[PDB]
Amino acid sequence: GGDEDDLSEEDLQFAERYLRSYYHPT
Amino acid sequence: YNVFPRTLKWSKMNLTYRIVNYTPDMTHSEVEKAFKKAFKVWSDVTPLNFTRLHDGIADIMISFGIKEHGDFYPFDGPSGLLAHAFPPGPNYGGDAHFDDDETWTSSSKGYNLFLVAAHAFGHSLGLDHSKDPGALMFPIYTYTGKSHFMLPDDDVQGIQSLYGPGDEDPNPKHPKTPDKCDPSLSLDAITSLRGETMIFKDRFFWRLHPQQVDAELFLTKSFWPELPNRIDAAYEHPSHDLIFIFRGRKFWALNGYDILEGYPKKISELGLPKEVKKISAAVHFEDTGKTLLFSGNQVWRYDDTNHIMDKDYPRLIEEDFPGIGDKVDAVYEKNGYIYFFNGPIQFEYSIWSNRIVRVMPANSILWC
Ligand SMILES: [Ca+2]
Ligand SMILES: [Ca+2]
Ligand SMILES: [Ca+2]
Ligand SMILES: [Ca+2]
Ligand SMILES: [Cl-]
Ligand SMILES: [Cl-]
Ligand SMILES: [Zn+2]
Ligand SMILES: [Zn+2]
Repeated sequence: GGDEDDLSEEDLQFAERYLRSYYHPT
Repeated sequence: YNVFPRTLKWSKMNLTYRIVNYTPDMTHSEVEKAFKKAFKVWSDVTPLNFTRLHDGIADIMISFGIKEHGDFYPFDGPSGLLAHAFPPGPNYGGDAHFDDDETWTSSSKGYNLFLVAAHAFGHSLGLDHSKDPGALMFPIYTYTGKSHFMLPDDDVQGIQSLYGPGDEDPNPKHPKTPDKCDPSLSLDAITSLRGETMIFKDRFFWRLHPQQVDAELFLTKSFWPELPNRIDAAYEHPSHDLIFIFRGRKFWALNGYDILEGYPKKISELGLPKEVKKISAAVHFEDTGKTLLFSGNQVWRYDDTNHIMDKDYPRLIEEDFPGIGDKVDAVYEKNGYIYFFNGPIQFEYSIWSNRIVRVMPANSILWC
C-alpha cells in the first residue's frame, strides 16, 4: 500500500498537425 | 531533436506491432507496405527490429479512428490533427492512432500514410517533437517530395541518442539542415518577397524581415508543394506582385502561394539558347523593367516589360562586373547596390561608382 499505478497514463502523447490553410489567395 | 522526460526508452530491441484495422482509402497490402517502410526508416539506423503480429497484443498497437475514437483525445475530422502516438510504455505506450477522416494515400495526394507513420512511430520510439524544420519529427506535416525518402540527420542523431547505431545503415549520408552561421555557407538564390528577404539553400529558404535579426526557416515545399527542392535562381517583379523561380531549364511564375497559368515554361521562351541548361542567379530592376540572368561566366539582360532579350547579349560577367570571379551563385539588389554571391563570399557592387564597395561573408545577410 498504497495501491495505484503511479504511471497510469501519459500526457506526453503528441500529435502531428497539418493546417487547414487554403490555396488561390492572390 | 528532443527526447521525452525521464528518457523513455524501450528496453528490448526486438519489438512487435499489429495493424488493428485499415483505411478504406488504401488496400491492405498498400497499407502494410507503408508501416513496414515506416519502421524500416528507424530500423535502418538502430539496433531496433520490428516484427508484425497478426493477432492479440503487440507493443505498438496501430489503429484508425474517427472523432472521439476511444482515448480521451479525439480526432478533428478532415485535416488539422493527422494522428498521435504515445511514448514507449506498458499499454497505451507505443500505440499510434491515425485519423480515418483523412484520405490516406501513397502519393502526393490526401496525406501520405508512410510519411505520417514514420513521424508518429518516432514518438513511439521515444522522440519528442523537434524544433528543426528540417527534421521529420517537426510538429507540422509537409509532403517531403516524390523522390526517395531519406531520414534527416536531426532524427538519426535523436534516435541514436537512445539506441543506435546499427551494423549497416544502407545510406549513411543523411540530410543536415543548413546552418545560418557557418562561415562556409553558400547560397542558392535570393529574392525580396513582399518586403522580406528570401534566401534559398537546398530544400529550404530563410525568410528574413527587414525588422528582424533571426530569419525563419521554411521548407520550400511547405509553401509550394509543386516547386522542386533545390532552386537555381530567383527574382521578383514587386509592383506586379510576383516572384520568378528557376531550376534547370524550367522556370515558374508565382503569385504568393500559387503557380500562374501554364507554368512552368522552358527558359528557351525567355530567349535563351539551348546549350544553356541552367540559370545560376537572377535580379530584376523595377526602375528599368529589365532582368539580369546569369549563367556560367555569361549574363543576359532581358526586357521583363516588353518580353524580349536586349540586344548585344550575352556578355561576360568579367566585363560588365569585373572582380567578382567568373560565376554568380545568387544575386539581389537594393538601392543602387548589387550583391553578388560567389561561394562563401559576397561582393557589394555599386552601380553608382561602378565598382565593388565592400566585401563580406555570404552569411552576413543572415545577421551572422
Ligand atoms: Ca484530421
Ligand atoms: Ca502498447
Ligand atoms: Ca544559384
Ligand atoms: Ca535574385
Ligand atoms: Cl503524432
Ligand atoms: Cl538569385
Ligand atoms: Zn508528432
Ligand atoms: Zn487516439
